[PDB]
Amino acid sequence: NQALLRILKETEFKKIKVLGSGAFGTVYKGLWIPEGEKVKIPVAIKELREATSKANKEILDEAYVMASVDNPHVCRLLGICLTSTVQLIMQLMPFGCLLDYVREHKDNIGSQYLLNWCVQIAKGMNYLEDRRLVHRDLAARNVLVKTPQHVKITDFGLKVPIKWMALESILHRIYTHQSDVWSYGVTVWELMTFGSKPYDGIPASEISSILEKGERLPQPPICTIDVYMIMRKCWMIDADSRPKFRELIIEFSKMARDPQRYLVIQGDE
Ligand SMILES: *CCC(=O)Nc1cc(-c2c[nH]c3ncnc(Nc4ccc(OCc5ccccn5)c(Cl)c4)c23)ccc1OCCO
Repeated sequence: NQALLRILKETEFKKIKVLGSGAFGTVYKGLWIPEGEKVKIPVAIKELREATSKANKEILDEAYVMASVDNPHVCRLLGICLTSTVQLIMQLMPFGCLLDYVREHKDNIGSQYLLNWCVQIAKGMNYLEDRRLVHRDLAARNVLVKTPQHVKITDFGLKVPIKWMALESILHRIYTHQSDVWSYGVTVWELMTFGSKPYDGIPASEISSILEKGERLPQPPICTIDVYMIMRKCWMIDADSRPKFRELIIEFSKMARDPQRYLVIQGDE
């Protein structure tokens, strides 16, 4: 369904400010100004670093998939511009990434917000699973905040993220929906610690020995045992014993209906 992806001319979008950068390239805030319309749409523009050598046709095939996602908790690719570089255009998410949001707001985040984010992320991942798409890089840095209670997963379809990876991904490069569930458990841990770094100060090459010994990320103080047990189930060595995203939607939706029962936040009780 080609109509879902706009092939953008260079005149149709303008990079105005920098949103962030790294080894991957640079993201800009700017405007999409479609020719023959009368509107200026706020967008993010991710310009990937120029590659020395896939051909346009293969890139467009993947971009068509990214433009085909239709779920309120998964970012959709709106347009692409292929030149010497690949530029990806999508709606601007004004509050930025969820990791930095929770760090910035760590004294002002309630239990219902936290649990709602867990529901929304599980819904987006369950959608990707229904589409037979494996994310491979779920993390709080790859959830974007459209408004404080509407978040969306980004950076699927595109430094190995060892500290978010299932053991079978580290050891055998196996990536499945169930290794995404492992990353989901780490992502929830990031939210419940208000953005702490997992395994802080531990070299990436030491993580597999931690997991092999049965050690895991610690129980966040605000988490009751019921919430931590979900997170621990996501880190089982047996991938098929981990929760499914459809079960995680159900369990976190139940907790979000009684948030004070399940998280004990600063000032509660
Ligand atoms: C947690 C740190 C961080 O990520 N900081 C950055 C935030 C943003 C950013 C801020 N507002 C945004 N709105 C919209 N998009 C982005 N970023 C963004 C991420 C991915 C992609 O393309 C990939 C993709 C598109 C569609 C579907 C699936 N994948 C785009 Cl186009 C835009 C926003 C930007 C950069 C940040 O820093 C990066 C380095 O830390």
